[PDB]
Formats: sequence, structure tokens, C-alpha cells
Amino acid sequence: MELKDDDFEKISELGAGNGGVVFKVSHKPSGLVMARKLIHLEIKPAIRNQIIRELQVLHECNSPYIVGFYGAFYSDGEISICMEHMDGGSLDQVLKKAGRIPEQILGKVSIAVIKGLTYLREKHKIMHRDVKPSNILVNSRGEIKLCDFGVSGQLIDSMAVGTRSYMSPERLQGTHYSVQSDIWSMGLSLVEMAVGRYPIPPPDAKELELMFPPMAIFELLDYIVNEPPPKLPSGVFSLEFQDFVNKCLIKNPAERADLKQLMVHAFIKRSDAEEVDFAGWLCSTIGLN
Amino acid sequence: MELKDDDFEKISELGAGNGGVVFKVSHKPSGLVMARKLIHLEIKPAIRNQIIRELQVLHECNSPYIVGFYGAFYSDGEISICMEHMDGGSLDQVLKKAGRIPEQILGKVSIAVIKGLTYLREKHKIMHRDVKPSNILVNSRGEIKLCDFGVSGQLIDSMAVGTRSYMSPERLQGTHYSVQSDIWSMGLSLVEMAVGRYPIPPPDAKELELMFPPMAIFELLDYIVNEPPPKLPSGVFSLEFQDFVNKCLIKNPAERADLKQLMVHAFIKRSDAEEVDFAGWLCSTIGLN
Ligand SMILES: Nc1ncnc2c1ncn2[C@@H]1O[C@H](COP(=O)(O)OP(=O)(O)OP(=O)(O)O)[C@@H](O)[C@H]1O
Ligand SMILES: Nc1ncnc2c1ncn2[C@@H]1O[C@H](COP(=O)(O)OP(=O)(O)OP(=O)(O)O)[C@@H](O)[C@H]1O
Ligand SMILES: NCCNc1nnc(-c2ccc(F)c(F)c2Nc2ccc(I)cc2F)o1
Ligand SMILES: NCCNc1nnc(-c2ccc(F)c(F)c2Nc2ccc(I)cc2F)o1
Ligand SMILES: [Mg+2]
Ligand SMILES: [Mg+2]
Repeated sequence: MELKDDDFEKISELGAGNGGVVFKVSHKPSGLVMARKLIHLEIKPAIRNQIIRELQVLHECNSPYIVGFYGAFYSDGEISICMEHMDGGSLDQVLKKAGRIPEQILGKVSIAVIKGLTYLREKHKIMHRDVKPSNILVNSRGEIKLCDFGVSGQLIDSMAVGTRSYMSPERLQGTHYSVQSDIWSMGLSLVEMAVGRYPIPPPDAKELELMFPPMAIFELLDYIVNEPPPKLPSGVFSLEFQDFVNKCLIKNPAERADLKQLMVHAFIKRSDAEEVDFAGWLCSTIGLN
Repeated sequence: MELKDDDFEKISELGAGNGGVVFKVSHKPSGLVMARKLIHLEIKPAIRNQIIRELQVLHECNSPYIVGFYGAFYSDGEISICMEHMDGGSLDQVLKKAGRIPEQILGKVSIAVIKGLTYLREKHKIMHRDVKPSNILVNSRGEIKLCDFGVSGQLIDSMAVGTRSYMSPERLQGTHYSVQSDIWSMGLSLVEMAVGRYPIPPPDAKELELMFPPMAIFELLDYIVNEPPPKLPSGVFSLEFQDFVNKCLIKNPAERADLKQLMVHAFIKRSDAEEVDFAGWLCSTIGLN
């Protein structure tokens, strides 16, 4: 069934930021609750038909690790992308309430993220381009899924920041980057979730022991590309986790790990085996179940 | 008279970008056409009463070089600032259609900008913080006015980029900046308007003679703060204009000119004297009068 603007009705607001805003909605004809994302774009039909035309591949994106897609349409100065409502929200949201996310949980998250990238890469030849806690969604059935990835070339164009960059050093510096760039973002996202705050600049001995101001725009990006990458603090995280992110956070794209290698790395295999109630931990920490 | 959400009605859309969107509206009770700017802000009453409370000083901002203010209010997840509709739009808009803006015209623009900063500084103790072509408005009565400046401390907080920075080198690097930072932005805005495109990176001999790709985020900001500043191309601009922007675009805030000195600089005095029909040139180039 085709989605239309008038067939919907706002329930509430799930958050926004920079385009760029998302409602919990009701699709009257079907009964389903959906997440509707609105992207404002002043642009000529010609293109904003292409965009819509390029978003249709999302119908073909089926994976337990990819947020489900229902349809996209254009409606007075806004293109709308409708997706599965994930009632757990985004990892950036759960991190606030959680203070920190435990190593075992991030292990399950890492497995999800890696299987998603891999799926998008092998079956569709696409890089995510914007991996970070807020583009990782979770639900009460314990599922972990990626959204907001780079399906639309024309949309990639018609968009191209902030105060916190998850962009790899290479991508920050020039046109010479690609899929390996997603690994860096994942690395940084995990060190963030493991530690409770954006890991750059790294915490000093003082803050370190306490846990266990803003930076200027150039100050930040200059650090990322010219200083050593962040590390998981030692002692309080398995040595396997530490090696995993370290393999992720290597400044040189070709030296950095890729999906193949990360898929068979100690921390994955160990996390793969482990028995955890993510659904349980999630609702426990955010009050839902 | 107080402004309320229901007393308005949309006429059309004047543009948007990053917050951040503006309608030509009709204030039913009064009959006036206004520009209504909507800023989305998920935040607690406590503050978004302060913000509104801090925007009231705009009522006290009266100057032929400052965009007129009618009122601000909050309405379901958006704070609204209502201003004089300027039927000429923004200098970034006129630049597209104009290809280039003539030296004589920029001279009048420079006088306006400088008198505005000066007004905000002397009578209200405030820096603009976001001077660039799109925050300079013009109308058919030939008036040139600044908007979007930093009245609200809490709003300054509750906001803190792109692909084109008009931020001074010092502001890009740290907390150690202030009003002198607006001079840099003005300098760069004029070199942009004089030349027809964002002046960084500077044009090569080839493009230079032809007139007469995107950069990466770090590539750009790194250039700004570590390479020489842009210059007006020689030969085709008065030597006084050249000295004016050069005095503006000096990387060191304390060495850079200030408003006092720019106010009595050759190019100003010369532009001050000159007789030009800005109202005429404006409508001519954008089809209005
Ligand atoms: N399918 C969904 N189900 C549930 N919540 C969602 C869904 N999609 C988005 N959201 C919520 O909406 C918020 C805003 O999404 P959006 O992609 O516009 O911004 P963001 O990714 O958080 O930040 P940025 O836009 O700066 O990258 C997200 O943080 C998430 O909490
Ligand atoms: N008072 C006004 N009268 C006429 N047009 C206006 C007025 N205020 C804003 N506009 C138009 O609305 C557009 C969007 O304004 P807004 O401040 O949201 O974005 P911007 O300043 O262009 O870019 P950015 O938000 O990236 O700084 C402006 O470019 C301008 O053309
Ligand atoms: N303030 C910026 C908001 N962040 C963002 N939201 N959607 C995207 C996005 C970008 C490129 C693209 F091609 C998409 F399909 C995109 N959307 C998208 C892709 C897949 C799914 I499943 C759901 C989506 F919303 O980027
Ligand atoms: N996408 C970002 C949009 N750019 C922007 N629009 N308004 C502002 C602004 C910022 C700080 C502030 F304190 C204001 F009053 C502000 N608004 C404001 C101030 C004076 C006048 I006269 C009119 C205004 F809209 O910044
Ligand atoms: Mg997102
Ligand atoms: Mg503006």
C-alpha cells in the first residue's frame, strides 16, 4: 500500500536534530504505529523525484539488523521517510539514562552493528556514512538496528556538522575515504557508550578516577586528525574489548580492521557465545517492560 | 500588542536553513506582513521562558541598520521571532542573481554593517556572532539591515556549522575571542560578494582570468587558520577597497582593525561621499520595483 500525507496522524514526537525531525505516528489505513522522519528540502521536482526514486531500494533492505522501511513520499517542502517505530529509541538516548552501557551489552551491540554494515555492503554495496549512537535503534524485543544510512546519492549531495564529530580522520581531511570510514565511527561510538561521554578530548587521571567545557570546532577536528586516538581505559574492560576498539580506531584506513576481520575477533566470538538478557537490561534501565 | 500563534497566517516561505526556517506571514489583527522565524527547541519551560525573556531587549533595538522586531513567543516545540519583512531578501540571495555585487554597492553595504555593529556594541554591549551575507537584509526602500545577532545568552548556549565557515581563526581555535571576531566575518563576506563565490580556497590564475568541488571540513578550517587570508584580486578593485578588507582580514584579533578605525578609513569616507541608487540597482538586478 502506498503512503500518503493525509493517511497519517501525529501521536507524539520522538526527537529531532538538524534537518531533521521525527514523529511517532499512526497510519490510519493500516493501524500501524510508525516513525515518520521529515526532511526539509527546497528543491526542484526533477530531483526530489529522483530522491524518492532512490529511496525505494529501502523496500529491498531486509535484515534483522536494519530498521524496517514502509515508504517515502514528498509533501509540501518535506520528504518523508516512514520506518518501524523502535520503542527503545536510540543508543544515545539509553546512554543518558544508563550513565554507562556495560561491556557485555556493547558486545551485543557490536555484533549487531557489524552484521548490519556487512548486510548493506554485501547485498547493496552501500556505506552507512553516519554511524553513531543516535543512528543505532533498539526495541523491547531486544533488537538492535541501524537507520539513517546512505541509500540516496542525490540525498548525499543535497545535504552536505556540529560539536561532536564521528567522522574518521581521512574523511575529515579529503575526498580519499570509503567504507573503512564506518569502522572508525563504530569504534568511537563504543568508546563513548563504554565510558559515558564523548571520548575526545580523552579524560585525565582525575576524571578517570572520578568516574571509576565545550571544545572549539577546529580544536576538536585538529585533535582527531593529529593526536592519538582514544583508548578504552585499562583495568576495567576486558583486554579483548580494548583490542577490538583499538583495531577499530587506527588512524590509517588501510591498516584499520575491516568487517571481515572484526567478525572473527576474540571479543565478537566471546560475545557471540555469551548469554545476556538485553531485552531485560534495556527495560530495566529505561522503564518500559 | 502581544503576538500569539493563532493571530497569524502563512503567506509563503522566505527560505530556511539549520534550526531554522522563515515564513512571510500576515498578522491578522494588525494587517502587517511580517517575517516569522521558527526555531525548534526541545527544552524545559524554565529556560524557554528565559529565552523569550531575553529576546524582549530586541524591542529596545532601534536603528536604521537593524532589522525591526515585533515580538517573540513560544508555541508547541518552537520559539518564534517576528520581524520586519525585508522584500529584497538577503545579500546571499541577491548575490546569486547578481553574479557579483559592484564595489560601489558593497561600499554602501559596508557602511550599513559597520553602523549596525557599532549600534549593537555601544548601546547594548553585544556582538553579532553570525555576520555573513544571509544575515544582511535589504529592501526596496534601499535599506540595509542586520538580523540574527546574539541577543540571547541562553540561546547562544542552547544552539552550539556547515561547509562554509565565516568564523574567525581565533574563534575556530578556542574560547579566546570576542567582538573583533565580527570584523573578520564582515571582511570575508565582502570578499565573497565582490568576487561571486566563497573566497576559500582562493581562485587560481586560471579561474581569476575566467571570471574577469567541495572542500573537506578539516581541509577548510585548517586553511582558514593556517594559510594566508584571502585578498581582493588586484587591478579590478580600488586600492582603498583592497586595503579595507585587508585591514579586516588580519588573522590576529588585536592587530586587526576595529569599528572605530574602519569608520574613518579611506574606502568608507569615499563611499560615504558617493551618490548611488541602491534602491535602483537592487530592483534592477532582482526584478521588483
Ligand atoms: N525509527 C525510529 N524509531 C524510534 N525513534 C526514532 C526512529 N528514528 C529516529 N528516532 C528518534 O528521533 C531522533 C532524531 O533523529 P534524527 O536522525 O533526525 O537525528 P539524530 O540522528 O539524533 O542526530 P543528527 O540528525 O544530528 O545525526 C533520534 O535521536 C531517535 O531518538
Ligand atoms: N526579516 C526577513 N525578511 C525577509 N527575509 C528573511 C528575513 N529573515 C530571514 N529571511 C530569509 O530566510 C532565510 C533563512 O533564514 P535563517 O536565518 O533561518 O538561515 P540563514 O541565516 O540563511 O542560514 P544559516 O541558518 O545557515 O545561518 C534567509 O536566508 C533570508 O533569505
Ligand atoms: N539531521 C539528519 C538526519 N539524519 C538522517 N536521517 N535520514 C538520513 C538519511 C540520509 C541519507 C539517505 F540516503 C537516507 F535514506 C536517510 N534516511 C534513512 C535511511 C534509511 C532508513 I531504514 C531510514 C532513514 F530515515 O539521515
Ligand atoms: N539556523 C540558525 C538561524 N540563524 C538565527 N536566526 N536567529 C538567530 C538568533 C540567534 C541568537 C539570538 F540571540 C537571536 F535573537 C537570534 N534571532 C534574531 C535576532 C535578532 C533579530 I532583529 C531577529 C532574529 F531572528 O540565529
Ligand atoms: Mg539520525
Ligand atoms: Mg540567518
